[PDB]
Amino acid sequence: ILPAEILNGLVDSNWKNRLAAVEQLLGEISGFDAKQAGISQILIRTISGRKPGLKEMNFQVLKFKLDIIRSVAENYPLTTTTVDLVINEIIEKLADAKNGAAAADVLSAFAEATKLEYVVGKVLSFAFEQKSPKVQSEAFNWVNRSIIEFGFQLQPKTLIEDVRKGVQSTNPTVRASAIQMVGTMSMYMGKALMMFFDSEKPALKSQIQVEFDKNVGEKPPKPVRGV
Repeated sequence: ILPAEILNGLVDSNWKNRLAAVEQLLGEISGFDAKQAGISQILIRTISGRKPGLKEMNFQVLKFKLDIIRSVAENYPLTTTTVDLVINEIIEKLADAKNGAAAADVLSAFAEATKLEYVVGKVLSFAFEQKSPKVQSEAFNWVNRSIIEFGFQLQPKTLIEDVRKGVQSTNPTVRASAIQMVGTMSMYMGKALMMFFDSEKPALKSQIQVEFDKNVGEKPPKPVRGV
């Protein structure tokens, strides 16, 4: 369904043709057959399944590759299977200075095209298996914002268990991002949420309580996504 002239451009040694081929693909990503079976998978496979795929060396080609994956999610029926295939690489890019925001918008499109629950689970699960603190905190930052955007469409029990791990990080940036997420959760879950943290070390508990105080009386924004 792609002509070899785009397919070839995509694997060109010259990043300038890859840029063209990618952007080319991106410009027309709009109007493939939304009823073709597995069209979403075919299109996302074309960017991820080749080489170097999402191991792009050129930051700008990568940027537009992320943009393709996002657009496919927005425009076509997406399976959790297609998400599984690429999401871990996307999550890793959360810590990329230049491409982090574009990786996050892929995650958001994945969540809207499937379910927030499914993607948050995959995101936090991988963030913890993985071992860079920046990916961890950036993952909490994304889940935080997604709760604001989608509403609390999550299971509180496991979510509290996840943010508990982050709140007990030796890394202060991860801690702060997890604690901030507690703040956001309190807008949906109420004062009772604080009881799940009532037995943390004084220092930590004090920090959580501060953020909890700033948020628990606040009325949450109407969801802007997933509606």
